[PDB]
Amino acid sequence: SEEDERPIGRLLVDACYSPVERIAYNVEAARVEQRTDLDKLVIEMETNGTID
DNA sequence: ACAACCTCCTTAGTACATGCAACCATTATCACCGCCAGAGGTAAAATAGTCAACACGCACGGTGTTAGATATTTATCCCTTGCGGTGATAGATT
Repeated sequence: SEEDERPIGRLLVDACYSPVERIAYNVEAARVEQRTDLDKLVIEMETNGTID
């Protein structure tokens, strides 16, 4: 699919299909107000709009 | 009249900062032994008592029966799963 007829002016790019700009990571205690020997994952993701 | 100066004299004033680990010995040296103190000993009687006797009298614990609880069994019920149909989201615009 890289050996098709591409005119002198048809520019070419990779599979750009997703606009996310950060994904982070932390770990601290859960909210679960009584079941409290247990942790939570945190990931602080960030984009450009298009999806929160 | 003293002044400091030439030389090697000796004296002696100091030697940066933070922290952790380890355990606490060596001496010899007559203390004599005489006296007597209150002061050690203990017999006999105060400050008072033991524990064995024969009584007294009670608590506790183990054997027995009873009680009822619990953990099992059974079976019911609901809350949940996963997929699906199609939801008004996300957010761009009005």
